[PDB]
Amino acid sequence: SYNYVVTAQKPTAVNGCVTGHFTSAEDLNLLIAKNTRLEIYVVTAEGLRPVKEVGMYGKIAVMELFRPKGESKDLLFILTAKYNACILEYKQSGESIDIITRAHGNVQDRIGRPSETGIIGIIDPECRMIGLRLYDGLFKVIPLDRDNKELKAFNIRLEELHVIDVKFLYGCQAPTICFVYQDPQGRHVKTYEVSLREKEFNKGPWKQENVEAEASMVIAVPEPFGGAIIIGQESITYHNGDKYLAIAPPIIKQSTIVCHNRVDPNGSRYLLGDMEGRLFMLLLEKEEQMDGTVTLKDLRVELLGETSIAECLTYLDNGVVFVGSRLGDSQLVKLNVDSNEQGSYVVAMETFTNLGPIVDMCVVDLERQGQGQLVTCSGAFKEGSLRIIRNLHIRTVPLYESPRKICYQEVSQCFGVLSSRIEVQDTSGGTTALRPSASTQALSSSVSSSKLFSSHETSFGEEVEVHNLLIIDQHTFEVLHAHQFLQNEYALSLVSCKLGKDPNTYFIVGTAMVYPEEAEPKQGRIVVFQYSDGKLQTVAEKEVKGAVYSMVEFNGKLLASINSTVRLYEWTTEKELRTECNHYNNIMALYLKTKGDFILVGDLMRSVLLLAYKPMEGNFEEIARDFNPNWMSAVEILDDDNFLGAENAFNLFVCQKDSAATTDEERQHLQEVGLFHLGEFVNVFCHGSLVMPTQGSVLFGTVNGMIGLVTSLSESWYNLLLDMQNRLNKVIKSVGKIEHSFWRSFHTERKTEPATGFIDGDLIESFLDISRPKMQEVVANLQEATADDLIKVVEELTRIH
Amino acid sequence: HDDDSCQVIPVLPQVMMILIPGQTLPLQLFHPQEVSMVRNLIQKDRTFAVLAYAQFGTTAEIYAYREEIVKVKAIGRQRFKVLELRTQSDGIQQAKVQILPECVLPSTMSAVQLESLNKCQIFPSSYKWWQKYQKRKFHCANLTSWPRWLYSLYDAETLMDRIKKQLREWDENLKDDSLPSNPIDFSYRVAACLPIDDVLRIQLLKIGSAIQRLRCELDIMNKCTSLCCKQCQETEITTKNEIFSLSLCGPMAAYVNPHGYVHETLTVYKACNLNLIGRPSTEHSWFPGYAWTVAQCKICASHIGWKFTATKKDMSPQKFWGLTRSALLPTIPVILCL
Amino acid sequence: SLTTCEVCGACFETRKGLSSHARSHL
Ligand SMILES: CCN1CCC2(CC2)[C@@H](Oc2ccc3c(c2)CN([C@H]2CCC(=O)NC2=O)C3=O)C1
Ligand SMILES: [Zn+2]
Ligand SMILES: [Zn+2]
Repeated sequence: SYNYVVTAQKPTAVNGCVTGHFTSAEDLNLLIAKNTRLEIYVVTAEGLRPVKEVGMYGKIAVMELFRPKGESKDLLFILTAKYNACILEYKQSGESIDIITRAHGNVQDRIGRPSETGIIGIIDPECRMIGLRLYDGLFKVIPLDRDNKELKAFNIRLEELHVIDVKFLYGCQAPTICFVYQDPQGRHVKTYEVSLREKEFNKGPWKQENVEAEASMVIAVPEPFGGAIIIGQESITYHNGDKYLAIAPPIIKQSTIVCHNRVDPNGSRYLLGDMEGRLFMLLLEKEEQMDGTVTLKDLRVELLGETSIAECLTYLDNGVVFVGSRLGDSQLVKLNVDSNEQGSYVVAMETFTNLGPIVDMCVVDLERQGQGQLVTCSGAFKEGSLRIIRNLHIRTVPLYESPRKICYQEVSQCFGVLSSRIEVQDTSGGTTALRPSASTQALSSSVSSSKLFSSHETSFGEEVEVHNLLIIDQHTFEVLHAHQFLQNEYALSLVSCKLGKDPNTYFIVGTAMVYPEEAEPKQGRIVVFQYSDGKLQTVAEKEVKGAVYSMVEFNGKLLASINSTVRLYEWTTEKELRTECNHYNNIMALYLKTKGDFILVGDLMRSVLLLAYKPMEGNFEEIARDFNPNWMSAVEILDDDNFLGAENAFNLFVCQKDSAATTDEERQHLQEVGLFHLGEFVNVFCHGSLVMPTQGSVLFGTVNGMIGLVTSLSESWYNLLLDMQNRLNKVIKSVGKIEHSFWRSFHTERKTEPATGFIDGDLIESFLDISRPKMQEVVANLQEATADDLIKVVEELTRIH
Repeated sequence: HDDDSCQVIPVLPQVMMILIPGQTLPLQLFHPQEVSMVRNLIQKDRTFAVLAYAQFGTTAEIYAYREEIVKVKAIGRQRFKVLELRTQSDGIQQAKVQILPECVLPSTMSAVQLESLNKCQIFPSSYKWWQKYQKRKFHCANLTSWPRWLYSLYDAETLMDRIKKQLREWDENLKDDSLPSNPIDFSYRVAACLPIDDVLRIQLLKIGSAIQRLRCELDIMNKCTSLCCKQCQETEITTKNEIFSLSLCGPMAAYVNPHGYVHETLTVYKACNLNLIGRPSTEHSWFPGYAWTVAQCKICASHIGWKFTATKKDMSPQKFWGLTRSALLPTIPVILCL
Repeated sequence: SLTTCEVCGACFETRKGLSSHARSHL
């Protein structure tokens, strides 16, 4: 077929945040990065003033401000995942605000292994060069000494082929990089000087040939001290020529440090963040010697408080810290002079909604209005939540544990959620929870009592997951019941359906027994619950010999996948599950969809297998299959012939049954009829619409909290839009001067093919926001048709979301 | 070549075989038509086509060429699907070939990697170690709709250790270069060294990804735990547990008889339902110290291998059996999965 | 000599015994 994609919710997760002077030399700006979108604020003494929020045809991977010789205000270097590199400047004609691309180019190298620690992009303190570490063994060098409008670069060879982290050093004569690398004999810190004259490296000021085994962060101390702070799992070490000051703060050995921001321009206070929301301050204790020089007396570490799990940190001013988060909400926090009752200098002074990651969702008409709200399993760990999204307004239900699957049971006016809680083995000989939370604090609770299975030298500190079924009220969003599953039992599927001639509507939960020793899951359980007098009771459990990866109601029966078997189940008069038929495949049935009597099966590797339940026979019959190996994360039935899916990397794709029933080999194979680079990582596909020329409505959530709609198009429509897209691409200006077609082109790790059978509604809809002079230019000469009739057509499309 | 090219390649005529990439086939070319081709080949691409018999096969590249008749030695490189077949007058056969696909994939967590976490992915160079390995390489599984242990079942490096550990119950021996480090290479070694029949082999060769192929080989090693007479199919010879390695060599090395016949010979502790033919001998006993007695199926008298019996009384084991891959059929005492 | 199998090395009393063995290889 032909399909149309449109953004219903921009990405909300923050992936990077820099503080500089982009709008004018006298303004403190905060630039924030959310995958495709750039956001530019001004830091007032009252808070954050919005200024401009732009869209890039790329995924922002390097975002850094810098001020080269002969520049009034800072400039912005962005580097995208598809290796697009630009330098941007701000420009406001009194009222008109544009982000002009001063330089651009694709820095990709025809050959080269992508480095494991990923794209690193640094800028020399004297803005002499931009450093790029894209591929193991090489180092690209964009000279800034002159107008490198085209970002002409050169690739210095580098013998250390596993560099962890690398930064330019301060206070040194010739440009110097400082890097942590690993080889057979360990992890080591080395420097080199960058000779542009000679276009290769020369010896460096200093080296240390055995540093902390898991050293990961290199922080370049600024000019006053000079040097670098190496951060690792247990030690925070400082290196400069002959100075070597190393500490092991007990406080930091609870979680791993992943963030740092420099607070004072002289660099004697650094903020540090771990993966559990602890916020640390590292203070460089300085020694003011009489000779005029200064030495580093001591390194101290202080625990300030707890915030959203931080992806990036920047201090702003007046004690306000921005926290960029991807697992939870981003926030402004005020750091006070004294501590609090517990001891947190921190106090949350704002928050910003983040629906990412969207692990599961469902569409539901709570007000019986014919509209439809969307309820999401959002975030992870302490940031976990339900988000309720209506036409958009958002209500967040904090859960303080990870929601994994959600379903609506309309009969009882409640939601079923499968949730996990981390607990940690306790010195009393059990496990302790890390904090109160949904399962912990639910009005009523229950604990499974199965005895279907039988299974002390663990580790005090080892963490354990406790899986629960939550029953949340659809009006108060309160946790009514919390059922705790079996120990060592990992819940996977959730379903709310009435089955057989039974009138009760039930909660069906598919699980799997996991043990650290056994790789493949050899045993599981379909349980049947029913919620009634405020309590969840267990109706029947069918102990299976595998992992129930998916359950779907299948026209009154229950279609379950057990490992590589698609099993069909019926509800008996005696309230138990009987096995109608089995279907044994050569893949694992991770994904299961049904339209009518069709069955869609897929695994993690874009293996697709179309079954069908022959009703008179009461067995399944293979209709078609395709193997185009690649990682697949999600998959959905568009119509009885077309199928939609998300695969690596951040691509969508559609294949259809050979409608051309020609020969056996042909009819039993699915052709690839659509390829599109989305930019998000789809986690769940949900048939539905949030409203009420296009046919269909499939909504999707992603890891970055972006919500999407897909709708199927008409051969005529698709062609017409196709032209629009290109027509527009001439007038709509790219931010890195990036070609819409490059950006949308399907992109694997080792392949890149041009998109097909998809219309970028995001661009299409931009037609209504352009100038009526320009509008006419994009409509020039086609039936030519005026603007005013095309302004109508787009309006219809805006209505789908 | 190119992963999905349509190339033309000459076919060694009488040669007939399943050639696993990275296997070497020794060839002696005497018919004049044949030696001609070898000549051209060796001057050109040095690659001919080994067919499966059947529309599949493998390319074989020559790395040794001695004219005495022409004597050659080729390595298998790429698998293909036959498109056409020119049986030219000469007697040689040209072939339109479609190179089957070796899909190489990134890490499962490559796309879902949290930037902040990217500087911990390098790990510093035992049950506990692999527990931590999974807890750290798949930490970002919480951002998806699947759990960590699922991703381990598709993680090449885990799959490979899983395979090594089993293969070690068959040969307390090496663990280094003993096996390759590239999933693709390792996948192909396992296939040529498992006690499987040619059909199982052909399946692995038709699998498109090294990851899918490791999962398969694991499934073979976990489900086809019984080895039967390929010929009558109604005779279990030996069971997985009884596999061992007599010397460093391995558990099913290739041995040569005085007549150039080669024998992939799986050594096992005990075999059953076999009748012994003749009196033991020692001539060319591949395992010096034991004597050999020919062994065959008690039902169809098809050749299964030999029974080795110790000459001395020192030696352990006193008896063992050698079974030749071509006689055996793996069986499940249920399909194989990708 | 005439009664040993080239392939497995078996030895029969008779050169017919050897042919009925040669089947079991093909
Ligand atoms: C040199 C002695 N003889 C003399 C008679 C003969 C016709 C010329 C050959 O008779 C054999 C043929 C074929 C074979 C053998 C012996 C011995 N043999 C296996 C047995 C298992 C083992 O351990 N090693 C082997 O080489 C054969 O496959 C050679
Ligand atoms: Zn037999
Ligand atoms: Zn024989």
